Amino acid sequence: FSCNVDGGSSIGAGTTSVYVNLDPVIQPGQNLVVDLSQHISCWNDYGGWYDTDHINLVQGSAFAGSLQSYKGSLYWNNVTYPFPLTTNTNVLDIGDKTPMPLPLKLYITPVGAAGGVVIKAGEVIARIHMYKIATLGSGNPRNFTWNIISNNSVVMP
Ligand SMILES: OC[C@H]1O[C@@H](Oc2cccc3cccnc23)[C@H](O)[C@@H](O)[C@H]1O
Repeated sequence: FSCNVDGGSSIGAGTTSVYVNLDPVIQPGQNLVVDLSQHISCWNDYGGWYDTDHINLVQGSAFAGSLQSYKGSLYWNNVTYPFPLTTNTNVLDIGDKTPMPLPLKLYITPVGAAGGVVIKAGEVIARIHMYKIATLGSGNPRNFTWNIISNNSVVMP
């Protein structure tokens, strides 16, 4: 099982930065939508539904310390969960070698945010843990973390 970010080199485990554009201005009452399907794709390394991969997101995935007061939702594979995640998500099954963009969106509601710059460019905004286990043998389980990083400032007036 492998993934990539923005069409880059293959990743089999570990932590990877995922850079995203955010609305540069956020009004109170509004949320930020982060569509991670635009960045992260994964695939089965054999294809043909031979040793199918089973992927889910993991309890504990959260905003990153500075933004832990924030509220959110996490859409994954037909279900929208409260974020930070308090349980493991449903399983997505990956059997084709053709990359599948992850069906993954984060909705962010800044809470307790003070005026001016609320998110910095280069700031890790959320850490999403993803778990993989396949079908044959032990399943060769692997952990991924997606460190979601803003490409730009976000300001609130
Ligand atoms: O995705 C289908 C399977 O891929 C297996 O890994 C690979 C198989 C074949 C070629 C690969 C090339 C690079 C990385 N891995 C590869 C995993 O060992 C198994 O656990 C399951 O994930």
